[PDB]
Amino acid sequence: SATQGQVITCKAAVAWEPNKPLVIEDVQVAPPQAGEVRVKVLYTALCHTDAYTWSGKDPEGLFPCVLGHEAAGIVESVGEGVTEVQPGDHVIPCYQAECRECKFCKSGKTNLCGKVRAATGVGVMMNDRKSRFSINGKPIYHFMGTSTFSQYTVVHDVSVAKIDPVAPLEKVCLLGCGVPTGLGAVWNTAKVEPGSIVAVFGLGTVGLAVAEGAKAAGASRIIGIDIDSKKFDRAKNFGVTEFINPKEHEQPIQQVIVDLTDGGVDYSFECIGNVSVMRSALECCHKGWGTSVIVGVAASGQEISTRPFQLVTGRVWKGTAFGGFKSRSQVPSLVDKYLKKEIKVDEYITHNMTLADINKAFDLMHDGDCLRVVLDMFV
Amino acid sequence: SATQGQVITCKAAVAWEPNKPLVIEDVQVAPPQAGEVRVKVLYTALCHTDAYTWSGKDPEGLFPCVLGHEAAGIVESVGEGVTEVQPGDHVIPCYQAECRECKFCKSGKTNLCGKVRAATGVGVMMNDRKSRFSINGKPIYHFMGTSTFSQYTVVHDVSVAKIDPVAPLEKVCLLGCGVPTGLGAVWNTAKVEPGSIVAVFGLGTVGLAVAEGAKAAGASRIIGIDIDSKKFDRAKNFGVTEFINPKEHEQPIQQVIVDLTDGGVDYSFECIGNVSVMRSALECCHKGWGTSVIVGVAASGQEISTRPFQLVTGRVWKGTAFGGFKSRSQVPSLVDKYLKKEIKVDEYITHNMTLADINKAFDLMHDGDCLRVVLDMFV
Ligand SMILES: NC(=O)c1ccc[n+]([C@@H]2O[C@H](COP(=O)([O-])OP(=O)(O)OC[C@H]3O[C@@H](n4cnc5c(N)ncnc54)[C@H](O)[C@@H]3O)[C@@H](O)[C@H]2O)c1
Ligand SMILES: NC(=O)c1ccc[n+]([C@@H]2O[C@H](COP(=O)([O-])OP(=O)(O)OC[C@H]3O[C@@H](n4cnc5c(N)ncnc54)[C@H](O)[C@@H]3O)[C@@H](O)[C@H]2O)c1
Ligand SMILES: [Zn+2]
Ligand SMILES: [Zn+2]
Ligand SMILES: [Zn+2]
Ligand SMILES: [Zn+2]
Repeated sequence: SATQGQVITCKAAVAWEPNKPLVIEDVQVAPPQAGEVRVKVLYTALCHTDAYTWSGKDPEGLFPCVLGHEAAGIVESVGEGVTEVQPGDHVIPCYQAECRECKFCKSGKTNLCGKVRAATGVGVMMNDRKSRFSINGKPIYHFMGTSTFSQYTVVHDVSVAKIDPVAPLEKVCLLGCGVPTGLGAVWNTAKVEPGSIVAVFGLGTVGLAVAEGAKAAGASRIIGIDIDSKKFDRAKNFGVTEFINPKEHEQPIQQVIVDLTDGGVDYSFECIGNVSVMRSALECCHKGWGTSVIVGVAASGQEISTRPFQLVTGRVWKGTAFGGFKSRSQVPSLVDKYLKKEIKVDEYITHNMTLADINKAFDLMHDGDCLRVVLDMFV
Repeated sequence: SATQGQVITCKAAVAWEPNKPLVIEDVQVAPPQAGEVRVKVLYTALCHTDAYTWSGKDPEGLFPCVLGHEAAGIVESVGEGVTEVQPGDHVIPCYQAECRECKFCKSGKTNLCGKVRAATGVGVMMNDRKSRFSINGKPIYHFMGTSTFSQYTVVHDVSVAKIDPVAPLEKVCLLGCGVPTGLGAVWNTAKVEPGSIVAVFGLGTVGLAVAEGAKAAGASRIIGIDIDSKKFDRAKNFGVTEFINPKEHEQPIQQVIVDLTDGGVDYSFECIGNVSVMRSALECCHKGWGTSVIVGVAASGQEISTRPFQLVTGRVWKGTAFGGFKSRSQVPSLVDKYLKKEIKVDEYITHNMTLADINKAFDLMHDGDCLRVVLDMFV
C-alpha cells in the first residue's frame, strides 16, 4: 500500500483541554508495532463515555487526547505477529480486549480481559509504553485503547473484532459499545427467563437495547422509567410495554413499581449512571428473587447504598461491563445477527454528521434530544 | 392425653421488659386453634437474635414476651384441620414458615413464605390475632412465631418441621437456626463450586457452619477472619484453612485478602451483622465473578455501601435467610444428614444447662467466647 510502514498524517478531533471545543488537527499516526493494528476509521459514533472524559470530571482523564470508542473501519496495516486480521479486513475496535488466554478469558465466568488495561488506561500502547499520536513531535494520549476520533488509529490486536465485510460500517460502529451492553445485560448478565417482569431505568440507547434484549428473552412486561415523557413513544418499538415518569409521583419510584407489580420486578436495569436511581432499581425488585443489574457508569467517587435486609430477603445486586460479551469472539456474532435481521442496530442512530461537525454532535448529545450520532470520518 | 383441649400451666422464661433478667414464671398456655400445634419444648438453644430483642435494641420488640426460636420437642396436641403432624410426633418449630401454597413457596426461587409473618411479627397467632400465653389473664407476646423459652408453646402448623423420632432433641434444636443458615448460605445461596476460594468473616456458630458447608463443597481455601484470635484454633476443625485478624493489619481487610488470593476470593460470607465488614466482604471478592453473601443481620436502619464500579466489574452482592432452606420440606432432611454423620451439630454446642440457668446462659453469650448453649426445659 501507500502508507504501510510509514507515519500517516490524517485528520483527528483533539481534546487539548477539558471542557473546551474539540479541535480538528493534522496528526501524525506512527506505524503499528508488534501485536498492533492500524485502522482506517470510516465511521465513529459518540456517547456519554466520551463526554465524561472531555468534561474534566474524569480522574483518569489525560490531556491532550484523541477521544472516541465506538467505530467501524478497515485494517490499513498490521504489526509484527498479527495473524487474526490482515490489511483490508473490516473491523470494530473494542474498548474491552479479549486476549483469549489470561485468567479472565480462560475463566468462563467473565469478559473482563486485563491483558492491555495497564497501557490503555494511561493512553499508551503496550509494546513501548508510548502513544502512536503526535502533533509537532509531541505525544497525544490515546483513549480507551480505541481513539476513534482519528481517521487512523492504532489499537492492540486483542481489541480488534474481525467482522463480515458486507456489514454497513456506518451502522455496525454501534456494536463496540451501547447496543451489546444493553442486549448482554439481559442475555448474559441477568439471564432473563421467559415471562419475566422487567424494569428499565433510563430510555436512552442503552435502556432501549435492554428493552430489545428483554423482548427477545420473552419478558411478559417491560416497564420503562424516564424523567422525560417524550422518550416514551419511541420506546414502544424497542419493546417497552408500560411507562412511568418519576416526576409524576410523590412516592419513591421503587414504591410505584412495587405497587404495579405485586411486590416488585423480577429484573431491573439501571441505564443512567445515577447512584440514587441504582438504589431505587434494587429496591423495586421483588423479595425472594428480584435482581437489579447496574448498567449505568456512575461518576467516580459516588457510592451506592441500601439496607442489607434487602439482600438478606432475596434481592441480588450485580452489574454489567459491555453486556458480558467477549469482544473478538462475540461482536462478529452480533454483526451476523444484525445482518440476519435478528437484532436492531439502525434504529438507535438518530443523526449522521461529519468529522468537522464533532462539536455540534456533542452539543446535540448535551441537549439529550437524540440517540446515537454517527460521524463520517472521510467526507 | 391428660392436657388435650385444656389450658396448660407450665414454666416459661418471660422477658417482662427490655434489658432485665428473665423471670421463670407459671404461664397459662391456651389449647391450639385452627391451623395450630401445641409443642412440648424439651430443649431450647439461645442465639444473638434472642439477645437483640431482649436488650431493647429491636424496634419491633414487644414486651412482655416469651423469647426463643431454636428448639426441638414433641407435639402435645393439634388444632382443627392440622394433618401433617399428630400428638407424639418429634418436631422442630421454625421461625421461617413453609405453607407450600403461596407466591413464595410455589415460585421455586425462595424459602421466604409470607403466610404467617403478619401475625408472628406482632407476637400473635393468625387465627384470632391474639397470644396463646397469659399470666393472671393478661397476654404475653409470642416471639418469632416460636416462643421456645416456654415448656409449652403454640405455633402455626406451617412452621412445624416433622423429624425422625430417634434424633436427639438436645442436639437437633440447633437445626432451626444457625447451623442451616451457615450450611445453606454455601449450598443454596452461593452454590459454591469445588475448588473455590472462600473468605468467612466472623467465626462464631454461623461462620463455622459456613466453613463446614464450604469444606463439604470442596473449597480449596477457606480463609477465616475474626477480631479475636482465640477463635482460630477451634475453627480448623470446622474447615478453616487460614486466618486473618484485621486488628493485626493497618491495610483494610479486603486488601489483605486480595493480596493473598491473586485478586480476591470466589465467595465471601459475612457472619457478623456489621455493615462496614459487609462492604469489606464484597470488596475482597475477585473481579469478574466474586460473590459476597450477607448472612449477618445488621441493626435496623444501618446501611451497606460500595462504589458501583465493584458490581459493574463483575462482583455480585446477595444475602441469605435461613440459608435458603424451606423449613418443613428441608429441616427434616438436615436432621437426616446429621443422623448419617454427613453434617456436624454436636460440635457447635459448648454448654448444656437448665431452664433455671437462662440468665447465666445469656451472660455467657454476652461474654462471646461460647458457641451454642442448650437448655433442658424439664429438669
Ligand atoms: N456497563 C457498560 O459496559 C456500559 C457501556 C456503555 C454505556 N454504559 C452506560 O449506560 C448509560 C446510558 O447510556 P446512554 O447512551 O443510553 O445514555 P442516554 O443519555 O441516551 O440515556 C440516559 C437516559 O436516562 C434518563 N434519565 C436521566 N436521569 C433520570 C432519572 N433520574 N430517572 C430516570 N431516567 C433518567 C435520560 O432522560 C435519558 O433518556 C450511561 O451511564 C453509560 O455510562 C455502560
Ligand atoms: N440470615 C439469617 O437467616 C440468619 C440466621 C441466623 C443468624 N444470623 C446472623 O448470623 C450472625 C452470626 O451469628 P453467630 O451466632 O455466629 O454469632 P457469634 O457471636 O457467635 O459470632 C460473631 C463473630 O464475629 C466476630 N466479629 C465481630 N466483629 C468482627 C469484625 N469486625 N471482623 C471480624 N470478626 C468480627 C466475633 O468475634 C464472633 O466470633 C448474626 O449477625 C446473626 O444475625 C443470620
Ligand atoms: Zn459508548
Ligand atoms: Zn484475556
Ligand atoms: Zn438463632
Ligand atoms: Zn408459603
